Amino acid sequence: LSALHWLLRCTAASAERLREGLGEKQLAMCLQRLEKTLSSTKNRALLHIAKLEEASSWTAIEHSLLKLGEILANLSNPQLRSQAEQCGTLIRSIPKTGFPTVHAVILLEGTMNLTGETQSLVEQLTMVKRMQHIPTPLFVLEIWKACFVGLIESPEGTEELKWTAFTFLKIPQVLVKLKKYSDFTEDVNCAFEFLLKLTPLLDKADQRCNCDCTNFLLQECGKQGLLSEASVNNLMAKRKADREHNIQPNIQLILRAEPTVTNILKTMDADHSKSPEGLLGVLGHMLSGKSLDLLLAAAAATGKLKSFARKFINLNEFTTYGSEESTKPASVRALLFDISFLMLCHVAQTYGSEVILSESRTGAEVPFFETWMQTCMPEEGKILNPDHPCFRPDSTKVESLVALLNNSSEMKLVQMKWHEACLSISAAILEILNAWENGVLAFESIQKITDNIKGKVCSLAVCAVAWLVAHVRMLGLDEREKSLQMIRQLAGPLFSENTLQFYNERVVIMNSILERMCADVLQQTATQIKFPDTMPYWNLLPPKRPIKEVLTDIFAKVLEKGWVDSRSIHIFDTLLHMGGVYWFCNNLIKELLKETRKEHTLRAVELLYSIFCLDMQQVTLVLLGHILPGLLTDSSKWHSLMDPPGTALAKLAVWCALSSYSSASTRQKKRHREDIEDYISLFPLDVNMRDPLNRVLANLFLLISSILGSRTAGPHTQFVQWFMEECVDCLEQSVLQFMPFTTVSELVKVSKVVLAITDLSLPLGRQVAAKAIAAL
Amino acid sequence: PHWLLGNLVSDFVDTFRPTARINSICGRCSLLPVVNNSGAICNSWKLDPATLRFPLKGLLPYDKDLFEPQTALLRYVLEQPYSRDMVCNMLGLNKQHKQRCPVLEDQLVDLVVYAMERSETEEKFDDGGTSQLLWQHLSSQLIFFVLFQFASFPHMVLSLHQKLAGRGLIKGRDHLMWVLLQFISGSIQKNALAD
Amino acid sequence: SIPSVLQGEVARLDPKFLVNLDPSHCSNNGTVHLICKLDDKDLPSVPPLELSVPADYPAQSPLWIDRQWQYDANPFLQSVHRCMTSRLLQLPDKHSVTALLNTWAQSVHQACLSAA
Amino acid sequence: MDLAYVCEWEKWSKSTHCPSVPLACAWSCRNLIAFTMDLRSDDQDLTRMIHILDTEHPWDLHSIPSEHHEAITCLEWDQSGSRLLSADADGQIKCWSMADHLANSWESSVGSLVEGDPIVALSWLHNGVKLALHVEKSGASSFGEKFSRVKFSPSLTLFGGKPMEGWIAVTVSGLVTVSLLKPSGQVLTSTESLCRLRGRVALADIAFTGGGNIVVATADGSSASPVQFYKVCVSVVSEKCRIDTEILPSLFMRCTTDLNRKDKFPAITHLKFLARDMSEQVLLCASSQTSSIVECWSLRKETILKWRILSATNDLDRVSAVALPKLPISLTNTDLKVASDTQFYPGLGLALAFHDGSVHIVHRLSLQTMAVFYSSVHLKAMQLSWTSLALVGIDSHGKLSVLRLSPSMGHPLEVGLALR
Repeated sequence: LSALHWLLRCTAASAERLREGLGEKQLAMCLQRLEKTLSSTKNRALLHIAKLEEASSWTAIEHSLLKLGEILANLSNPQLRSQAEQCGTLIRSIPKTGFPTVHAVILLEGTMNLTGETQSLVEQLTMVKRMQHIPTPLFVLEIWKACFVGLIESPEGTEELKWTAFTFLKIPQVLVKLKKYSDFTEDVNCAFEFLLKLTPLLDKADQRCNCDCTNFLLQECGKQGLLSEASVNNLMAKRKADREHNIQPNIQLILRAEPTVTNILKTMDADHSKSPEGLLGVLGHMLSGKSLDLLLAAAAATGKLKSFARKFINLNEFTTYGSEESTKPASVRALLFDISFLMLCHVAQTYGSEVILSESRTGAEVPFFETWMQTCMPEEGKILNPDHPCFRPDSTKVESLVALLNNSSEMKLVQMKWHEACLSISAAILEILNAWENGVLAFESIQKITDNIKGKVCSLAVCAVAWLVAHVRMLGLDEREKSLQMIRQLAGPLFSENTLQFYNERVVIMNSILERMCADVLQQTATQIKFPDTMPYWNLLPPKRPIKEVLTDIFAKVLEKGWVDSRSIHIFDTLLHMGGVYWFCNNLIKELLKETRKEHTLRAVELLYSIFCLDMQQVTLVLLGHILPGLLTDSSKWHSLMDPPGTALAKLAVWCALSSYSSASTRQKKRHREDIEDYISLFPLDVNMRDPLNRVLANLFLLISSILGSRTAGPHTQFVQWFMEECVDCLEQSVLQFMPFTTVSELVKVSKVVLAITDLSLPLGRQVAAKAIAAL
Repeated sequence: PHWLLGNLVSDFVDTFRPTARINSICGRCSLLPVVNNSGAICNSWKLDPATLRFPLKGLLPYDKDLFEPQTALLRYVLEQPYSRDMVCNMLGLNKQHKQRCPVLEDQLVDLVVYAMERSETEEKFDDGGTSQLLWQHLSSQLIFFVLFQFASFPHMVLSLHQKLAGRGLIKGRDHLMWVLLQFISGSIQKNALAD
Repeated sequence: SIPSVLQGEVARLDPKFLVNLDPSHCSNNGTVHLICKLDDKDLPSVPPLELSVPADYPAQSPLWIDRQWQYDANPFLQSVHRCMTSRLLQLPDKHSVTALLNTWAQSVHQACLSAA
Repeated sequence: MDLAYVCEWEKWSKSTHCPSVPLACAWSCRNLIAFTMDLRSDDQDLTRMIHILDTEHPWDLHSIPSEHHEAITCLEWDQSGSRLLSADADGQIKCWSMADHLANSWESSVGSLVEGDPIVALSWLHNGVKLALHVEKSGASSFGEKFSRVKFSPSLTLFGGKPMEGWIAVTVSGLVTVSLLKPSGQVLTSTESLCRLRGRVALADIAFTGGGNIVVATADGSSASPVQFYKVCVSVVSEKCRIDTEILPSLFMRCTTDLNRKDKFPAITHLKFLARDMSEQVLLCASSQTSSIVECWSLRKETILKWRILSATNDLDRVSAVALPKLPISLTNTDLKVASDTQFYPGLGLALAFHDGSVHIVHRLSLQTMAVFYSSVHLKAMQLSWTSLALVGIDSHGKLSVLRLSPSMGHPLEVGLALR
């Protein structure tokens, strides 16, 4: 510190001699020793740890620096003045673009789990804001831009409803919890002005929402309290001025339909004071076009889908059995069973099955629909055993049921115990199929039985088609031909003239459910059943092309755009499920490592973090356990650790490590429940330490210490330097709890910041700092 | 070269490029003779019977085409009438010894599929039109080269089967069958039927 | 911790040498690292010298960590360094630590005599 | 039963900081073991070397430096012993042949490539030769009575009785690929999806049938999803390969319909036909983290064709490797009787390694344990021999051991029977 002060005084005196003179190379040499001392990382670290013990000499340092800067800036040089500016910046250094990751995280949560809790999303977004240090206006701007872009790119149908509910109901609650968990109104107002500059985005959005969606946004953020009212009014004035250059739109329907979700909960707690005709009227208004979807989108975006499912499940349990009745009352109760069943199947097929589960049932009294969905309904990753014991309840009831279906119209709907009937249809149509395969039943009687099934109550067709789909999936190719005809009659157009009530709407919902049940089996053999898009992201892969070409093409297009689409998110999910985690993560990292530009490498990493957020935990285990030790240990591989991809890769590894430590799709939940591995055996290692991530991190830090300690420094040593430096910079304070203490010594033997940050700067802490930084 | 020598040898051979450039008849790949049946073969047109390459003096770095099999010269000579002894003098065939020369066999097959292509172009605008003349000359030439076992029958037929693929070559299949009939009718009694 | 062959060598050294362990470098593991010294009225003060003794020390030769930059900036230290590399090439294989230290002291003495 | 020798690497073990990989092992008809191991010293190509060990050689191990950029999934010798197919993750099937007819110099000129897709099953095509051993005619004094050819047809006969040679591989996507080697150096490749519903194939296996049909079984590891089956028919249409697939009856697995505690054993870990050319029986191995179940199934007809279970073990340790026999016994009822009376047990055993040291030689038909060998660390790869008297095995270290199994499985026989 004193020699730096003497050097500053030498530059001041030599520059004064230069001013009096006007070869004065003394200034050139003085500045050369300034930049040669200060250019080293050792010396600037030593001055920074020298700062603490000698306070107020730094003031004299900077005042001499200011007078030096004046006397040099008056007499500029073609080379020395730039040098003096550089050294001034160095002595001050001792004590953008867009942000694609927030974009793709928001678009991922919109596409995959609308029904996820907001706290997980707030935790993930705060994480991303802390990893790469993001200002708050640009952060909220990227949230709004992602939401609007995903709304515009949404396919028409229920996905447009889910995206309108996601922007207008899920995102303000996220910003509210960000306001809690962190001067937010000024920042969100700044971000709204940032957004209101983007007139083409907002006009494309306005053409899709057929109204001023920015007006509804500003009134909604006013209601939540993100924005002050004066801000809201001048923003709406600006938007109207920029805008100047009969059916309700979906946003008004959703914003008014969320209070109807709450009030429909509170009024149908009590079965309309046990008036089932009122229930029939309200539920018939629900099955009128798009009203169910609007309620479900609002309830999903606002966290109340679970209570909605509990309410319809309890209604179903109430209408299962039969009270003592005549002809008319039972014909209302069976319709209540149909409406509750079909809406529950539609919920379970759209928003996943885990909102239907009760998650704790004290006592054995699990409802009928939960067990039926558990053991009998096809989902995406669920294939069913047709001769599971669930599909073989009795032999007694099933003969009564086939006699019931061969009697005529049910006529005996006055007491049916509909759960028993729906559980027995599988065995019933099994015996019907055996009778038709022997030949003892004609095709015309098959038509009669299918009409008796599908006519009075539509849920029977759904239960039968579920068992038929399981049974056709098990069969061979030539043996299928008969059973597919059964689906053609069960899923055919309407049987008429004996319908109870609301028949066409139940037919419409049932045709959707049967589409999503049969689609896979009718993909295996080219069979068109032609029900009436409702499956917008389904069957996305090309039929014959090897799957790495799909992966590299989608990652090339995502890099050249700069953000991840919704369709690209779905194909990336199917490839992660198909080729497995290791293949996926390895091929994406290969496609990283063949980039040569700084800009494209940083963008690729900011996208790949969000792509790996499909299953972050398993991807981190593969990344820090298999990919990185294979790149660091192989002697031929580390030429790929080139600087412009290598710094980016080290950033991605440390972001993945931190986000996995601090701590998501249904395929990934199923597959990790499938997975068996012994991480104690995989990483023998010469807190818990039976948690595999701690084991991978301990193994990786042993590898890093071994690389830093060895001879033959190459690009891999630069890699582990960068990894430790962004471990230091990215942390708040812990991933570095697993670092071996020999790394503390060795890292400044190989050079710096990993000591000057880690020490926490007590008076004794300077002594350990100055010991390590000076001694190489 | 080996990865330790590398440039040290490769550049060295590159400095022998001008000497090879001196010792090359320029345009040698595109010079063609006039086929006379007289014998007394000029030794310029002799090819290597193993690989259809020009025999080259030395180990110099010659130009890249001189290391290719000269199929153009051999097809031009086989397409000429009365080029029977000249093809033997080129490929060193001797007729005291039967050998099953393979590159001759492949060139004859490719000549047949070229005739089949050019017959499938039209063959009906001009009645003579060089097509049936080509098929007659193919009959005579291929009879001689399969008869003395310089090529062989069944490898020729099955390689011919592998070529007639993906071009749908069907308009003059009767001519190809006629040529095969010449071979079978010539030599059914000498060989087993499994040939 | 430290292999006892090295304690036997260091316990028998002449009081010219002042061998101590490096504060820097890995410790209590395979190889060990030494920073020696030289005290002798006859000999001049010289750069400290850095030694890297492998584990399984006998049956192999220790290595002298070369620091060319401090053996510049004088003619005398240059002569010390040239003569020391010469006697190092002259050494038999599988030599001790004391052979290195004694070639160092003899190199300093020759570079005193050759200079004057 | 007994341990003949244990061959270990010297100082080249202690793989550090990089986790283990699964190993391959292949015992040829000539006694040459081809196998890969996790050496992991100064390079990862030390996990991409294919070691050829002549089994009579004391320690002369050849090490082919295969140029496989990812880890070698499958090794597979010929129907003869003269070529070796090796395929890794990311495509790249290579066909190593001898150089100058030395068993120490291998070089591959021929291979296939389905880039990016990991090969998960690999097999040579069947050349139509199959013979059956009648043990009850052991004294019959003529070799035509003892060993008899069983009229099998080769997949893809070409212009004569002569089969084409080639391989068929099944990737981790739905893709299957067939490569046909000509008598000339040419090679024809074709890839085609197995079925239209493209899905994960995490485990796969290949058998052949009479009639020249390949039967390929796929599973996606979940053990609550069906083990699907496809019939593949190869043809050469106008000089190119052509693959025709057709779905067969799938099966589900018991221990999922157990209903007491069905959630256990959630991973199918090994799928194996009982022998290639025995396409009607299937051995499956479900496993949890600690325990496992093997099962045998059969296609047998009555739905005409339908997979029914034969037998299953009670509960085991976690099965780490599985070796099926190669001796083609005649398997019918009289030969089962005479091989139980005269204690001939070479063709009736599978070996099951476990995650403790033990190895169980267990019956083919009803999986009851015939013998037990305690290692005194687990076998990560096992292979029985072609006469099935010795099993080779690579451990969870560098150790490669050859065990001898007695032909009567330890039950003492009089000397005339052992002679016979």
